[PDB]
Amino acid sequence: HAWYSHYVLKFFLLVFGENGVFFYK
Repeated sequence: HAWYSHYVLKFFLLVFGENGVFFYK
């Protein structure tokens, strides 16, 4: 059972995604 496990994954994907999208030439 996990209802708040997607928030930590969705928020991380947004912050981790910008780290790669803002550093790939």
